[PDB]
Amino acid sequence: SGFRKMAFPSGKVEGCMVQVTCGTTTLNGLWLDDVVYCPRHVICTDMLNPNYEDLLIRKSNHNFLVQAGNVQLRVIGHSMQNCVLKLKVDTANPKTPKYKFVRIQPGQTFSVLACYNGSPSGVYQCAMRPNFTIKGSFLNGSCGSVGFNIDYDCVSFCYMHHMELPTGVHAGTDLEGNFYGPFVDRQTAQAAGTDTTITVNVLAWLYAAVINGDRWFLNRFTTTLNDFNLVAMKYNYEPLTQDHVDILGPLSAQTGIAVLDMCASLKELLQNGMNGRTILGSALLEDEFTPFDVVRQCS
Amino acid sequence: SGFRKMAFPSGKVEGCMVQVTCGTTTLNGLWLDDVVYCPRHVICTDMLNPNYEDLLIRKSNHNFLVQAGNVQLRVIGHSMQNCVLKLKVDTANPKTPKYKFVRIQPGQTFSVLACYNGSPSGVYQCAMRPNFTIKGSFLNGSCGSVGFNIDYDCVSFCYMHHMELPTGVHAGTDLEGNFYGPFVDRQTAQAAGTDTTITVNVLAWLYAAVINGDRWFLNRFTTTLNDFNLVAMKYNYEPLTQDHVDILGPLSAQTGIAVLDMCASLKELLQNGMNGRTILGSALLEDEFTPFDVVRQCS
Ligand SMILES: *[C@@](O)(C(=O)NCc1nccs1)[C@@H](Cc1ccccc1)NC(=O)c1ccccc1
Ligand SMILES: *[C@@](O)(C(=O)NCc1nccs1)[C@@H](Cc1ccccc1)NC(=O)c1ccccc1
Repeated sequence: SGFRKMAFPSGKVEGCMVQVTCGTTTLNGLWLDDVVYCPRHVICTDMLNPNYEDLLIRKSNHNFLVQAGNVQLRVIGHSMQNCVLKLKVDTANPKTPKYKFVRIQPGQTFSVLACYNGSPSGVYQCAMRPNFTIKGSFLNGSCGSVGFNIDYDCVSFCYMHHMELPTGVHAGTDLEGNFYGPFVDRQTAQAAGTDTTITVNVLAWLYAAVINGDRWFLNRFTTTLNDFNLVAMKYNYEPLTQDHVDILGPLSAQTGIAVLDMCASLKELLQNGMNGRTILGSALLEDEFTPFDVVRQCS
Repeated sequence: SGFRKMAFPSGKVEGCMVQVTCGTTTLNGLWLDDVVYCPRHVICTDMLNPNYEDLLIRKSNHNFLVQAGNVQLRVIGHSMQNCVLKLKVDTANPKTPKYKFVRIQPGQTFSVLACYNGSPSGVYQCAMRPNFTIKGSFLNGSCGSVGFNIDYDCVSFCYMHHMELPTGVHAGTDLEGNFYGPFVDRQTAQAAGTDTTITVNVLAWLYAAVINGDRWFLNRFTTTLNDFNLVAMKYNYEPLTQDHVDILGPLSAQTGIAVLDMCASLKELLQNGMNGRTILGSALLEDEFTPFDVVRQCS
């Protein structure tokens, strides 16, 4: 019993993290087979509007210093793909897990291994927000840290941390180097849009709470998809789709509570609040558990 | 920026987790040097009131099956220490980290690596509650999972999971096999006492929030230690000591807010609530960050 915000075991990623230095910029890199992936602004000193192409021109393989713990790696190639650099090294990482690079959708969750100078500091669970930011915990030197999911022995890398916005939220790329959302790797006038709540996730957490003993919010009412979406638009919740209803099926089946009945419970929680009660230890509705996360944790 | 509930990187522990089977009971074990540590109720089928001594009598080394991934380990010795078994195996774990066994105090936090059948499933941060339980997330088969802290390369094991109480909270031992609190490894009429809030931790989280931009709760008032403790007793918060004031010094120094001024802010939050605002993304006061956790994360 219990429901907690849980990350995947981080070991398979820890073995991949290295330190990359270029001139005087040190950040974190990700070493998989014979390539080290890092943010491209490792070649920068500038940040107002860098011509990354022209900055990479003054650089050769020997200008990139890659250190894996204490093992110094020999760089034999370098290229820019979008906003990442790929440093070919002469040795395969013996520690490379089975892995895939994946571009996730807003609403999906992942674990983050925060790193500084190539060394892991902590692990936590995050979500890609609807506005394509993540609410992380990152400090200077954290760029190059990565987000991932682990299915069986396979690591699905989905995020590389690049930057912190003036709002205190975080922006970054997939492992192909394309940013999530509209952000650019410059210090410019960029700011997060409207962050909306992830309705399908809230419902799944409501299901997690029933499985674990919290049921005061269960009402004697039901609703319709269109009726609920009117309420969600008012409260800046994302619209709920029949695809979302279908994904919640297994949770509906386990608990015997129909998705539309849970929607009417959420409806009442949105118009009435919690009246000083808590659900799974929180006085706010939680939207960073996917339906898959509830099933995995509760089974 | 950002403040999140963060666990230590779990890799050093993942390499220590094994599967222990005795008869038909399988649970998790912890393999360090040439000893595997597991809960002693691996030798049980009973649970009402087991005579553990007499159950261990019918067992020999070959009755304990230890599997580390797919490597089968050969047991050459066994003993009972308090509520754990120590299985001597013929090979040292090549993956053994530098480690220490530590009995932590209520109020202290640690990371938990939840395991099933010797395989890690997730990592999360927990605290030893004042009533010597932990509010974990554990399912059948999770016994033998461990809690730990990591300072530099040294793993400080502090918890082994044994049991879930009828209340849905969790109880377990240090790695010497002594339970935290009064619990016994039996299915009997045992229940958690009064859980109180960890005042020194709440204050440290209040400091974390100021560091990160949340300051609406900062008041134009101060208070005294005795005055505050009257308020804390009413709201079932632990008494605050001069030792606690001293531990918060570095956070006081960074932010320039005196501990007793923060106490007056907490005072007002306790008598008035949050009036529908949030602090660091929560509408409840958080007590599972130690002062050390705030500094480590915010630096
Ligand atoms: C990285 O870009 C980085 O850490 N990005 C993510 C952040 N999260 C919170 C704050 S920053 C590094 C690259 C770098 C630059 C210069 C020296 C060493 C590393 N950027 C910074 O660390 C940085 C951030 C803000 C102002 C100056 C420097
Ligand atoms: C462990 O004692 C165990 O998992 N303890 C911690 C728990 N947290 C939440 C639920 S239980 C195992 C040992 C065992 C016994 C029998 C077969 C395999 C393993 N106990 C249970 O898994 C168990 C719990 C509750 C009822 C029956 C069995």
